[PDB]
Amino acid sequence: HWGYGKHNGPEHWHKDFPIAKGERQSPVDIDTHTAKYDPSLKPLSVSYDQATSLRILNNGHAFNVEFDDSQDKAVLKGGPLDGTYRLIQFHFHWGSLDGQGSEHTVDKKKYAAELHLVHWNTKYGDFGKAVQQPDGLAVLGIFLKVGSAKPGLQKVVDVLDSIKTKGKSADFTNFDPRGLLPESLDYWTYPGSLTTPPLLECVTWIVLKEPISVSSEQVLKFRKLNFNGEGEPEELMVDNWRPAQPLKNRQIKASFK
Ligand SMILES: CCN[C@H]1CN(CCCOC)S(=O)(=O)c2sc(S(N)(=O)=O)cc21
Ligand SMILES: [Zn+2]
Repeated sequence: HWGYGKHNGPEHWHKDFPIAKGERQSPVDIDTHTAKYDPSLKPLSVSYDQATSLRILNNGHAFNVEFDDSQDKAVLKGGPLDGTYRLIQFHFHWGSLDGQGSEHTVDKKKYAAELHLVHWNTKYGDFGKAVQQPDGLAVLGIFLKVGSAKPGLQKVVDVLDSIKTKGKSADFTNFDPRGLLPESLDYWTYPGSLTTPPLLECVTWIVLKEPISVSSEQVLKFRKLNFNGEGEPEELMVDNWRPAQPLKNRQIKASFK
């Protein structure tokens, strides 16, 4: 089974999933000097005032927080999109030192971690049907750096010792995602895919320019988790990111001058 080690990491994935060498793969490096400003784009519209969270889980690859998507309650629209996209889950990727951790890079620079918020297009009915189409998903990414603490992240870090190993879950209600966003909403955008297998080419990426700050005691807690199951040898959950792939066919656009 796939993973991030010496014998089953990124350089091996193509043997079971051939699309790994396709024409619109992610992540990539963003060169700020080549990107072109586009004056016809529209501002982003984020409406999370009615969100209902349910549970938190460790899946062997990272940890995820889930929401109830049976009605329009937390949605994303505008920007380069046409239509309405509904929120289903969020997760993170990080490193073993403060100098590495993120998947996307800026003029060759790497940050300590990267946060991903996932949404699907309502015209298709539900989630499973949407991942099989070219314009099915929309993912919003935000960078993390080490400095002062972020108040709204604390409730997540205090529950981690109850889901240490693979297969564990716990109740997690009334959490508000508006507390993890920066001041400004200016961005970059291009067409791509998922960053872990099955690697399907169904995503419209939207990456924010301004990062958020967290303390060293907070990211320390992330590194104490495990990749293995209860009653098995200990392997620490660190360095779970895929590196930069070829641009080829595409061009990147910016909403700011
Ligand atoms: C471990 C498998 N992770 C996949 C599969 N997915 C199904 C998980 C059930 O949750 C609904 S997913 O479509 O949600 C999604 S989004 C991304 S990313 N890193 O944002 O590009 C990876 C994935
Ligand atoms: Zn991700």
